[PDB]
Amino acid sequence: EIVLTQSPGTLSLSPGERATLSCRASQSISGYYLTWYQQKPGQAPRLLIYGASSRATGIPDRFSGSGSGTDFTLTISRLEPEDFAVYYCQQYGISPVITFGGGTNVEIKGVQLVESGGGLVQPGGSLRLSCAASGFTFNIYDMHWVRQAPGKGLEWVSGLTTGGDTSYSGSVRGRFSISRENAKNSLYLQMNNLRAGDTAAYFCVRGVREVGATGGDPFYYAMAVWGQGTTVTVSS
Amino acid sequence: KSYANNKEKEVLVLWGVHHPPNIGDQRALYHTENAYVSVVSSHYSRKFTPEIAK
Amino acid sequence: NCSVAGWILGNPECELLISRESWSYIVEKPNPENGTCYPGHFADYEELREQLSS
Ligand SMILES: *[C@@H]1O[C@H](CO)[C@@H](O[C@@H]2O[C@H](CO)[C@@H](O[C@@H]3O[C@H](CO)[C@@H](O)[C@H](O)[C@@H]3O)[C@H](O)[C@H]2NC(C)=O)[C@H](O)[C@H]1NC(C)=O
Ligand SMILES: *[C@@H]1O[C@H](CO)[C@@H](O[C@@H]2O[C@H](CO)[C@@H](O)[C@H](O)[C@H]2NC(C)=O)[C@H](O)[C@H]1NC(C)=O
Repeated sequence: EIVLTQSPGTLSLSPGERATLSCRASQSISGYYLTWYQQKPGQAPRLLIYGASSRATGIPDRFSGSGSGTDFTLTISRLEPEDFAVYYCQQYGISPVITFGGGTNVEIKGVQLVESGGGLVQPGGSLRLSCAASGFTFNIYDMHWVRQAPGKGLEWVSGLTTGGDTSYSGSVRGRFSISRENAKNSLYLQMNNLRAGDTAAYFCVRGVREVGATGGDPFYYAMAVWGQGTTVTVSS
Repeated sequence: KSYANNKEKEVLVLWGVHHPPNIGDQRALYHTENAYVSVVSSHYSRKFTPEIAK
Repeated sequence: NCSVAGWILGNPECELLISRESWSYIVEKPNPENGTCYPGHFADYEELREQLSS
């Protein structure tokens, strides 16, 4: 999937002001296809916007966007110092590969998952992580493991549909390995051949209602919900 | 779309018609509350226009 | 050469033969030439034939 480019990766603006941000890619890419996030450093991500127009649950009305094809856009009606944060740009490939804009700081001038096992290993070594599920049907949704270095642009390590079509990156593939369990309500990621590129924080992530089941659960081609992540490092 | 035989043998064909239990799927997937399908042949022909039915 | 459709409907190359008022039995060939000059599904072909058995 395609290289994105946010615009800007960091900005500095005053109260009572809008804020235009433009995340655009190589090719023109169909527009119910992106979703838009925020993060307070220390906090996990939060979801805001999807498909270049439309708005998530539990909300104001100020963050609002437009744009299509090559250039997707999220604008903002009002700025506030509680919005001090890095906003992200996450798109589902048709090569089923999430791609990531590299975070966009606003500076303002004057149900759940649980991860398991983050920590140290030796470089070139071997270690496993898991996630475990709480209060839903891990049957349905398409899952994703994701990475994030501290105060950097993200990278997407892996994801998998509930039928078995994997997607990895060509660099990450083989060294990691995913495997999934619905009856147990948990996920597994056995990892080997580990170097300093993995020196970063990771997240387990729940995405897409595939086509069908009973529930009060609609779907986007955005995420559903995130986990609190955990750190992993090689060091000696 | 269509097909007709080149194989010169007889053929057996199956298809289906979606009846969601809620509408939010129907708008989200297909973007019409209208259902109209027409699966047609010379001898046989039939259409379908269903709704949500919980 | 006609079909039962060609007989009943009034296909002009099916001689109408209104004088034929009642008769012994119906004759066809197996592979009747003149079906309808403008096609269309002709439902309950069976039932009409059985009704026009006699
Ligand atoms: C009653 O039955 C006769 C015998 O089947 C019908 O005549 C035949 O109809 C076929 C239809 O395909 C004719 O072939 C076609 O010819 C035309 C040129 O006239 C051409 O455009 C088509 O592509 C096809 O080749 C066939 O020649 C014809 N033969 C004769 C001797 O008439 C007739 O049409 C039927 N009439 C009614 C009222 O049902
Ligand atoms: C029944 O169908 C045959 C077709 O085989 C018709 O035969 C044609 O007859 C005419 C003369 O009447 C010839 O000029 C044609 O060449 C014949 N065609 C063939 C294929 O043999 C026959 O006329 C038809 N009869 C009726 C009553 O419709």
